[PDB]
Amino acid sequence: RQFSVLHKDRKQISVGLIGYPNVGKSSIINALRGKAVAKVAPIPGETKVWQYVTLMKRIYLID
Amino acid sequence: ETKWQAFARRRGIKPKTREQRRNLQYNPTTGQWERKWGYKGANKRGETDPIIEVSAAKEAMRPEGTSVRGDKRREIRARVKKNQKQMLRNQRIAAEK
Amino acid sequence: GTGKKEKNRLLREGRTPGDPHVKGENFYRSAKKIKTLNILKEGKPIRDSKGKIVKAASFQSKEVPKAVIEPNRKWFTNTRVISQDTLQSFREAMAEKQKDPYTVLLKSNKLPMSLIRDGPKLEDG
Amino acid sequence: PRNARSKRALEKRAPKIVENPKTCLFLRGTTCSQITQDAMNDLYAMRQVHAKRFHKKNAIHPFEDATSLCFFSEKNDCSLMVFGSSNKKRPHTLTFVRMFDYKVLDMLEFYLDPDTYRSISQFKTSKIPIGMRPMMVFAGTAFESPVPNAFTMAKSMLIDFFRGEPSDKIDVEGLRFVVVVTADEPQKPILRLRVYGIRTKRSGTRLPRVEVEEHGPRMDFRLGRMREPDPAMLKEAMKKAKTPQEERTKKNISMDLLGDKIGRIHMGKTDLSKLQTRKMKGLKR
Amino acid sequence: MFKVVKTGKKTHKKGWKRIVTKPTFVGPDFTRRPVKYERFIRPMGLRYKKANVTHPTLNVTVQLP
RNA sequence: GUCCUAAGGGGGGCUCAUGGAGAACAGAAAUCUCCAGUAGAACAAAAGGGUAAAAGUCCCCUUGAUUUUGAUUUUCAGUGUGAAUACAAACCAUGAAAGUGUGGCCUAUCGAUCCUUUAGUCCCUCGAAAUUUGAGGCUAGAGGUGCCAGAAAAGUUACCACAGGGAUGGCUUGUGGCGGCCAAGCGUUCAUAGCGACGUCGCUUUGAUCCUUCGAUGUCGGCUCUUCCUAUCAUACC
RNA sequence: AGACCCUGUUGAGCUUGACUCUAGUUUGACAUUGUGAAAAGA
RNA sequence: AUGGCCAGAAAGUGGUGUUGACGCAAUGUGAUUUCUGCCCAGUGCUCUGAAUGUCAAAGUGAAGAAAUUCAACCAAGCGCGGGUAAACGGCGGGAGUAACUAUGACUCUCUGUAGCCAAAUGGAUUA
RNA sequence: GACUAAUCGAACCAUCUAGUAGCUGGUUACCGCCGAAGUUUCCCUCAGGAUAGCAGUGUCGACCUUCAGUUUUAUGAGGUAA
Ligand SMILES: Nc1nc2c(ncn2[C@@H]2O[C@H](COP(=O)(O)OP(=O)(O)OP(=O)(O)O)[C@@H](O)[C@H]2O)c(=O)[nH]1
Ligand SMILES: [Mg+2]
Ligand SMILES: [Mg+2]
Repeated sequence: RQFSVLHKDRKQISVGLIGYPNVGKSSIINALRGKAVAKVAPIPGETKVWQYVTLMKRIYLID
Repeated sequence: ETKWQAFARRRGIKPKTREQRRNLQYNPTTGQWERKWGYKGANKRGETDPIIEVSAAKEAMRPEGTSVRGDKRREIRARVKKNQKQMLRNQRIAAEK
Repeated sequence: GTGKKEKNRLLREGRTPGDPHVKGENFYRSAKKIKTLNILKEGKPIRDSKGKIVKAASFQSKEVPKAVIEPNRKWFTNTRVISQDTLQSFREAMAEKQKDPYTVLLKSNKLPMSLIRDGPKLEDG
Repeated sequence: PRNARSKRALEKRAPKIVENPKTCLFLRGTTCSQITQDAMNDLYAMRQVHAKRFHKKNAIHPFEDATSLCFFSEKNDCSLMVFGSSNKKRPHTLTFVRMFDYKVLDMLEFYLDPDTYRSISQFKTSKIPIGMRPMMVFAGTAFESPVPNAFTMAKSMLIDFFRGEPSDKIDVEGLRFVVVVTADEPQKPILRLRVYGIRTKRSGTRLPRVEVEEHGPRMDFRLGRMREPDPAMLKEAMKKAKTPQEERTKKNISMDLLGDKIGRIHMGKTDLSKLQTRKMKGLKR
Repeated sequence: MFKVVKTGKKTHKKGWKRIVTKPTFVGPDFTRRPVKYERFIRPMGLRYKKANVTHPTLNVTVQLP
């Protein structure tokens, strides 16, 4: 929300999640949304493609 | 706000850029650069040309004494008169406000 | 009430009569929203009965424009100039610079960075 | 405004965010004594660059009607007026009149003491260069009254008169003339206007020793009739416009020393006390 | 300059996107528009930041930003 | 109906309308000379004190017709290297200089065979007759989108259906681009300009670093099996 | 004579402050609706 | 129950209903375990709370010889002004004040190699 | 969007009905005399129009006047070679 306020001039901000396999990027996105919006599995490489999830009006999350 | 400014604010009409509103254009047929308006502008193209094509019906409907060489100046005078009436209306409205 | 018709909505919202409208305007759709959603529906050319394109699609105009540059005095002047005092102030500022993790960069200032940043080490040079 | 010159004059007389230096109009009534004319000449000499002078007789009583003053402000674009008068009740009067929007903002009368008035030419010293703004010193207890009065308005008009042109920098050689106005609370108090030249002398210290020498003119006034501004006009005159180069401070937005725009993010205190760890099988004895 | 980028899982595909086929300059502090609202596509492999500039008088070629 | 290297800006020089006296045509009124001429002329505004070695009028220079930068002001931006805008700075023009000055002004659109409105008393008709209101026809006028009315009939079908129409090439290969120089030669030799192979010169780590992989609209395969080309990896010879 | 693409004065199904309607609902008036009193007035 | 939900062209018409809130009807979610990011009040939900501001039909008053015209009056809904399922939705915090109520506005600064606490467990890594 | 007699995003039967199509397919003996054309001009375009021009049958008028995608003469443009 603070980053969105700092970029209030733009229409929205994109927040992309990076890291090692099986660290919990899709789990973090699902937790922030409060709903299972991204696929989650304990095996590495469950997420294979980039995915947009609209968290709020001006916050997008990129898995 | 004038009538145009209010209408543009309602319709989302964006102001033209300074590069877009320049009094300069490239004429392909002559291969030269010329002005759109003003002295020797594109709005008065052919008033000094040696030969002008004239339609027979247009010449028949043309009043006596007038020629084809002043039609563009007539149209400019009409447009200037309309723009002047509109800006006088805007100034009167702003004076009442 | 007044009525759920579009004209009744226009008089209820008090828009100045005689104004043009974009096709598809309603209570849920403004002109900007209709343009945004019609962008997604763009991309189809207009064709005749034989499939020949009579009107090209958006940004596929196929006509060659006259790519010419006008003579202008602005092309031969310096667009950006900087003074020695300003350069010295920027050098002192960059020497004074300290990194803070809780600050973010929102807009970079267009500066002649090669004349401001310090030189490399003499061993490397 | 058909011509470019008339357009330039209209744009100069147009209202602006930062204003032009105010112009002072020096004019006299039908009766004006020689002492009053000499005082007007001295004030014009103090303010040559931003003043205009009338030379005819004007049958105007400023406290009865000021329509002609408003007309003169309209025509000459003058925001200060020094009006000279002479009468049996008031022998030598200088009426300081300040405009706002080509209408009279406020007015104040000064009565001259004739036996003590000294012109600039009667002092045999070096004089001020043309265009140099003199510094100002206001002394006494009459200027800090809690209620706005005639002395406070006289101070405001004298500041606006000897203000000159604003400047963010000044040469150290342009600190050589001072104008001192002295007035005390109390039978009528006397406002004394003096001008001095400044000499600097070595004192064995980095700060120089300032010595004064009288420059002229020597004026003694008694404050007279008083026209206070309208309240709404006073707030409209005391509205302060904002320069476009003066930025508005945005929350958590700043500019660093290199001109980069910097945002501030705030994390907050890390409170992990209420986090319950996972109760694994290996963590149980 | 622009080529149609077709999107959709049907046989009939939406064609509103365009891609610039010539090198582009995007400038500093560039963040790409999101894919739902990105009509014009300027690929990263075609973005240039420096150029070999020749001075006609000095007869010197320098790579400049 | 014509004419203009446009307006504007800067600098320099001169003084105007008018009156008197004079000069072949020239005679109230042509042109020229002197004297007197606070502007009584011209240029702008609407002074109750605008301008006289000028703000008037002629010469010289620019005419580049709307410059660049900005983390700043206001507004806007599904095309966010931001755009318009205000302000500031730089640039520019002129001048010996002090300085001066510019880097725009505006506006929704549509009808004129249209809309609104007025008059006809001695105009005609209301069909059984007359009068008074009213309505229609015809004629003559006035104004011009502030007070001349009005200008709001959307999508989707991957659930589908019908009537039809369709499904560059004797190209390519092994050697970069831009800019300058040299250059045998081609030309030229009342102009000494212009092309130019062969080349060359500038931009694109002391055997390193490995902590900079830079976007599917375009789609390939696998099996079995036959043949062809050489631009030959191997075997053969040099 | 499948599928796919393109065209139509295209047909049909579905949706929505698209247009005109309408079932239903709500509100007002009139008739069904008669008989007396007690006051306030014109 | 002089009720709701329906059906019927209508009906002295039918169903729920041989029914009566532990019921009937309509929704969303979908065992158990877990579970309700923080705060409101813009859209919407509902308040007979004052108004006639919009205000049809019928009715009332005036002008004319009438056709006709003009005026008040004018229900519901809308509008205005209040509380919310606070559902949708918007909302980076925390302090002050000069505003004084909505909207404020103007400054300041903000980053245990296995524990504690909760009625054995701390789970959704659910048999 | 499944089923409702092999028929279902609206069953079957008969009628209005020979519904409509600008789209598709087809359109039946012989010989003779002529015989074509693609911005010429105007209109808001595509899902557009007329219109000029070129043609065939009849006639009529004194089928009277004659005219002509040609040259020459003279004068223009091209004064351009020479
Ligand atoms: N205990 C515990 N487990 C977690 C947490 N976050 C994620 N996990 C587990 O870690 C696993 C891997 O994370 P993912 O959801 O697959 O996300 P990821 O890191 O992007 O993995 P990939 O999609 O394969 O790249 C998940 O199955 C979760 O069960 C956590 O905070 N605590
Ligand atoms: Mg995983
Ligand atoms: Mg993942």
